[PDB]
Amino acid sequence: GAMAPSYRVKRMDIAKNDEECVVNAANPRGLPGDGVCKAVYKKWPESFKNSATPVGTAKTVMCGTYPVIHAVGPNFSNYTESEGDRELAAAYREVAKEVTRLGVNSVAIPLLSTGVYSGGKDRLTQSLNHLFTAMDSTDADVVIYCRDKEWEKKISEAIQMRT
Ligand SMILES: [Cl-]
Ligand SMILES: [Cl-]
Ligand SMILES: [Cl-]
Repeated sequence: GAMAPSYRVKRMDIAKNDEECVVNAANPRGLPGDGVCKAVYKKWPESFKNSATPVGTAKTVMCGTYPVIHAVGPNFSNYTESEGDRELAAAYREVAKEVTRLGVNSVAIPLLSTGVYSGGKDRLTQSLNHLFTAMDSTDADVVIYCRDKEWEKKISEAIQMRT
């Protein structure tokens, strides 16, 4: 565990993270995909061996000794708001179990279902709150990766609000 478990946010490519493992915003089929998933595929392609897993779950595959936790958020184009919200919360709960199982002291996480799976909506607060619900009971340092300057400021504010 981290000596003083923290949350941080950085505005940069999660494929360049400084943590002991990474969460991929995966698709259910283990395909290279788009956005975060395509960056993770370019950096750790070996971790897509048998990475297919259902919505609301996480599946870890090692790239060398570096764990890639493939977390499948719901596509809100397909899910109802209610069922989508349930599956998004479940995906993060499965990430917390994997981060714990791995015994890592840090993890790089993206906001699940906030990009092409957002169904055209701003889901920063929804996704981040599910992330906190799952990760608060873990003792890994969590480093959230985003690309938008306004999202960086809002995520940082939400972290600071609790401190
Ligand atoms: Cl970058
Ligand atoms: Cl997404
Ligand atoms: Cl973003």
